Amino acid sequence: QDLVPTAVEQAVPIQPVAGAALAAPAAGQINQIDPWIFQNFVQCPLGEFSISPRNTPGEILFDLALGPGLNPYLAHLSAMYTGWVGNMEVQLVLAGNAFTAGKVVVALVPPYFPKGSL
Amino acid sequence: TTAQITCFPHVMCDVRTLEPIQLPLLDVRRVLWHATQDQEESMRLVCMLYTPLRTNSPGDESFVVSGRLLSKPAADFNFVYLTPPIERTIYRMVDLPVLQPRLCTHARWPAPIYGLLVDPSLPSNPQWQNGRVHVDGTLLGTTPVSGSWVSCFAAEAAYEFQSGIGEVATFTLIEQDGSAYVPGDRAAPLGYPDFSGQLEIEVQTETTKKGEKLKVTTFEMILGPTTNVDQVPYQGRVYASLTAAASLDLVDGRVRAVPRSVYGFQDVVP
Amino acid sequence: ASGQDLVPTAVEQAVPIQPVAGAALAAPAAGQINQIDPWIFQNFVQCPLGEFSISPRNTPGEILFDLALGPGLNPYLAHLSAMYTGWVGNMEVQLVLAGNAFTAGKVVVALVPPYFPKGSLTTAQITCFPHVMCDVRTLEPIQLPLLDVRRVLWHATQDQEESMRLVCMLYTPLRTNSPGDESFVVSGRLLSKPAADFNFVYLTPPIERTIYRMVDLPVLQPRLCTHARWPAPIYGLLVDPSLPSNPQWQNGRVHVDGTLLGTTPVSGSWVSCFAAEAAYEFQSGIGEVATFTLIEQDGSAYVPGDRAAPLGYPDFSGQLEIEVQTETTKKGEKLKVTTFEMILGPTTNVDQVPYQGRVYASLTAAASLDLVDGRVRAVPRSVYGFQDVVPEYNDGLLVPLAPPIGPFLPGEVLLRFRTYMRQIDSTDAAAEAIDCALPQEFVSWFASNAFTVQSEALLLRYRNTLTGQLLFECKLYSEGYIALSYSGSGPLTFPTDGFFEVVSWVPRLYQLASVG
Amino acid sequence: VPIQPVAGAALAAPAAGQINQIDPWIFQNFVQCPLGEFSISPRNTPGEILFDLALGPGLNPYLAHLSAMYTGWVGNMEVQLVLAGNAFTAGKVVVALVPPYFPKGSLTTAQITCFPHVMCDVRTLEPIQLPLLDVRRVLWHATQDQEESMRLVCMLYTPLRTNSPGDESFVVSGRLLSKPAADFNFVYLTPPIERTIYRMVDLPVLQPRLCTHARWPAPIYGLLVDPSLPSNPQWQNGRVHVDGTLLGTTPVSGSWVSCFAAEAAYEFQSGIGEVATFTLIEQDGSAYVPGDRAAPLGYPDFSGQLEIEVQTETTKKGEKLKVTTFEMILGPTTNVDQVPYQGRVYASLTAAASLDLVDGRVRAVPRSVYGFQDVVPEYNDGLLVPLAPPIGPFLPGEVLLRFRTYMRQIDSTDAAAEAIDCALPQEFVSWFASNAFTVQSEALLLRYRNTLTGQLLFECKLYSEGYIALSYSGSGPLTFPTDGFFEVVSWVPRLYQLASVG
Repeated sequence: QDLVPTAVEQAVPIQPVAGAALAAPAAGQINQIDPWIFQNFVQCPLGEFSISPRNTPGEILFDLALGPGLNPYLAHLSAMYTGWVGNMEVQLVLAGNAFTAGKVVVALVPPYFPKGSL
Repeated sequence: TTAQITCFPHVMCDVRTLEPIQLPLLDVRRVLWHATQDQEESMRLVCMLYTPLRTNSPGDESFVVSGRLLSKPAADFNFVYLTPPIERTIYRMVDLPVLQPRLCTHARWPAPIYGLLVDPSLPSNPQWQNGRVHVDGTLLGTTPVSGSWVSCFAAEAAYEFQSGIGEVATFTLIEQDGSAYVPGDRAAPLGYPDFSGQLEIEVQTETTKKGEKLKVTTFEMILGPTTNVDQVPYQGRVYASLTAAASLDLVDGRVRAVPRSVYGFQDVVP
Repeated sequence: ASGQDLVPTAVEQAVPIQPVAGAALAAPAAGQINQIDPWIFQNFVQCPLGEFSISPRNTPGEILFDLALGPGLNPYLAHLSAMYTGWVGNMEVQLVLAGNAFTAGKVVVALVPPYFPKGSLTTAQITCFPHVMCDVRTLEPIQLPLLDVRRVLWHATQDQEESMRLVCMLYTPLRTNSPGDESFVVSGRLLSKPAADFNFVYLTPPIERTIYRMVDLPVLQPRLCTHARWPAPIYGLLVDPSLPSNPQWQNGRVHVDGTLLGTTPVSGSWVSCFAAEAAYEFQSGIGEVATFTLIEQDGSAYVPGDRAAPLGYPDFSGQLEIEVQTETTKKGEKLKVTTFEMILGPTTNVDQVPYQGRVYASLTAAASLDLVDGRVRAVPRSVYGFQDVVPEYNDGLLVPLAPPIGPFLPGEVLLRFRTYMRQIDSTDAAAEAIDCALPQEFVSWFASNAFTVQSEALLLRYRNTLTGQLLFECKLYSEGYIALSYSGSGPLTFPTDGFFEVVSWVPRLYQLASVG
Repeated sequence: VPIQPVAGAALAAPAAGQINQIDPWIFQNFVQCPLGEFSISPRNTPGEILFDLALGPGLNPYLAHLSAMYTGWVGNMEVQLVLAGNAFTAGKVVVALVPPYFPKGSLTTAQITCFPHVMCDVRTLEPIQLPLLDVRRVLWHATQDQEESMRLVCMLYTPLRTNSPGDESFVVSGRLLSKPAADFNFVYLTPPIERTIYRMVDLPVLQPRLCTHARWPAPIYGLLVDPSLPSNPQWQNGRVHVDGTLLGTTPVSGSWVSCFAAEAAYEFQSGIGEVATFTLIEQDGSAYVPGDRAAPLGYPDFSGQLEIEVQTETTKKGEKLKVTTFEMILGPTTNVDQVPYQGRVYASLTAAASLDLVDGRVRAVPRSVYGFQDVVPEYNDGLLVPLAPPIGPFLPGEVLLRFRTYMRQIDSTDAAAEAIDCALPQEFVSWFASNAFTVQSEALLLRYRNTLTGQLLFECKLYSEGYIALSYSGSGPLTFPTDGFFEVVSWVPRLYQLASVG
């Protein structure tokens, strides 16, 4: 048998993408930045969404970019440091108060995709 | 039934639950592989409401519980030949055309659509003949695939009487640039109308006794539920009359019957 | 060495370009692993483009095909590229050149780089690019690479490639040595496979609106279609070179990109009809008239910007009787249908312009009846003095029109879909014979799907679906008309039982087989 | 060709009972398939079906013959494609290898070369070897059921561009030659099967002058063809398929034709009188439910004034045996309400004194007409009716040959004014509806072969809608001597060019 467990721990597997190895020979500085920034989920400068029963059934709530304006420490470091590589992790906190019955799909869409309507 | 659903490999899912569940769907089949073009049967999922769900605070009328299905090919799925990608397949897409209901053809009468509508003031199970399809290549009823055949019928006219009680035609009802009509299981030709009442049809004719003119004769036709005499379009000989005082002759080879008006609209079967 | 050969059996001229190392670059970029299939490889398969027919009537500075490197070079990769974003490219492309030992001629391929202008590729630009010249007579399939030389890690599969191209130019034009009047138009079908290095980078959901998807025509019948110029079934598709084959007819034409040029609606009931706010003012002993301000046949109004008429105006000069609801004749014998004559015509008497609206209908009747104004809607009937020309829209002044059915090859006539509209004749005539370029079921198909056109023309097989086998082939140009190759005289009609299939996009300069 | 198989007989050898060898001599001949004979003319636009040949034992005569005593088969076939073209004729052609369960709706040129195909050429010298290995879905195919197997679809590609001489367009005629490989072997041996799906249609050795007509009860006197007569008639007697499914009013009997059985009624005599009402049933003791037959079986299908005999159980002045004239208007003249579709025909009795007749079950054989026309009779009041379709589309150089008989009639204007026409007479209708063959193609070649000399009089193709065509270019009548037994050759395809008739 295999016992095929249902209700598994949900995860998103893909790949590690760069390692800052593609952008290594053509950057000059490859600046490491402050290993304690990497260990705090900090509320991103755009953030702040709200779902509502009167909204629609199929709308886009928000559309986050990938960039140093997803972290106020990276937004403050990005005043200098004219380029950037690397990956992030986003944590979506909800306030549903245990009574609202919905479901919201959060999906990382690749670049150079038609921006019209999902 | 209620007991027989549990004798299978199954998962009972609470409706109030959080982060969702997992089912394997492994093909317990008798053949080697499965053709993706036919309709042979596979490892199916019957998903059955086991205990009835209730509600208290949305307990005024009801509360629908939406649910989605999301499936992945768990590590053993293969395709067992390679083929040109054809368009007309089984599992393609059922995309609808990107057009409004305005700038669109009506399917019951050759005139543009002037509105979507919802009418819960009548028994809403009508028996219409043209303008109803499946999501398939089949055309149940008298429906054309073209917007110009609807409420129209091609004919071999035969004009008889010399305008004493009017002049009476006989149409014989071929398919509109098709073939012989050969009455089968369609109830009418491919564009014959399914409403009722005195339908007025404008007819291209070949009126030449002495050569001065060529007309469109434009005469009426009884089509309702209770007709006067001999209204049979299933085998196909319809009689249409012109109120004429003096009738010169009509060369009668082949006409196409298009409408202009009704006198008394009953939205029942003809 | 398979057949008996007076022809060059082998071409291998060692195209001088360094082999690009794709797909080891964009593997750290994308966050996925994506093999394609090991059987989409090692299978040469015809691209949906580039089917090139070299002719003796071609100058040697003329291009046969210009293939941009992409997944639109197989049915497989153009099918998979509906899912993905991005790809990293290599191809092996085989030209299949044909023609007997009695032909001649060369043709240069050219791997022209991405950042080169898409203007003049003259005859003298063969030494500059990594090129292989190829004899037309050759027997083997000509294999040659098609690699990318790019500045990015992967090319996004929407309009973001700007990638490397194969340009073929006939370098010496096709003189034959046969002592006969035989058409040696060398028909070549090239065909490409992906290499052991092509892959896609990231996986997005299929949307079906994708560029370089398989174009298709609706499979109904050609006699099951509504005519896109008069509301009638198509009573015969035909060709006739005696008619003027550069016509200026407005309704019924559509770019297969999906744009409705002209006065063309998307429906078989919206075409050649009126809707207008009526006005019944004048009354004398010359009949009674109807001045009605035209609208867009719906709740909208007609503000004339560029459509030259409301969508669905009769673009043929005649004396057609519209019939209309006429809106409640006041007292007694209330018959609410009325046939108004209309001399639409070229600049007939006074102010019958449809470009601003307010065309003048009229009918001769002694009984001065009163008619309530309002949004009337008029269908046509029984044209008189029919002339298949453009009626003068802006009362003789110029008007922004659709361009005519344009550049034909000099042995090509357009397929015309032919019905027989109603008429009034003083003589005992017949067969008034209206003819459009497309039916309404192609116009409302192409306006709905909104395909992406790679090349200009696209071949159409025509197959009658009983005792079949290919009545004719024809390339539909991307302005809304089917052109055959009928270099004869007189109207040749085809049976209206044939599905219009599709083959591939070809250039403007494809040689079709002569029919007859 | 990219397929890469491993096994095709050892898979099904466990659940087979017994697998059976054939012999090592059938695996060594290339014997040609029944319907894969193509011809690439230069006036063929590319992208047309040359042949679509399945797998199966119906690709050799030997496998089709031996497969009637087994219960099924596995294994791989092999194909030698040969082409009759020397040099100076360029133009490729692709043999695509389409799988089972692929739909046949359209196959354009960008679709052929997308299978594991072989792109061969007209100019090739050696013949073309090609495997046809069965991609199963099951263990073994059965041999008494037609089954979705691998098909070999050939199509031309960069078409034939060659130099043609005067009045002979250079067709490149190609053939397929099938041979089973070492993987092919049948499974469990079931001896008794008489009628099979792989049997060949045979067309018996009865003379066309010794056979009964299928439209009128007379022996066939002539066998002629007329381009002046309409080449597309709509007959309702003598219509049949090669499948055995009848079409229209056609009985499997030479005695039932142009006759009908009914319940009579003899009512009216009041000064002009002389009428009878026949309620139709069926000619072998059955009922009549109006479906698709348009009439009862064997009803006379022509327009005229048919006089019919009858059996009368007359009380006075004679026994229960006297026949009479019974004029009956079959024609378009609807004086009385003629309707065989509801099964009620009306017949004027006799120029008689008043009346002495008794109703009963009668059967009305015909004897004479007044004026023959080759149009359909009015089956229901002049209204339409579910008919057998007209005789289908010919190749434009072909017209249907027809089998003359001669009615006896009343004319008083000219002698032998009419003659009666049919295709496939009643000894072929009763042949096809009793054997009930399984068809492969839509057409079927014949050779008209006279007995005591063996001279090939004509070749002719027998379409599967049940009519024999003949390529006669001309506009005049011509006959043929009625002493040649028809004999088949092969299931030729639809667009086949049989030679000529001089």
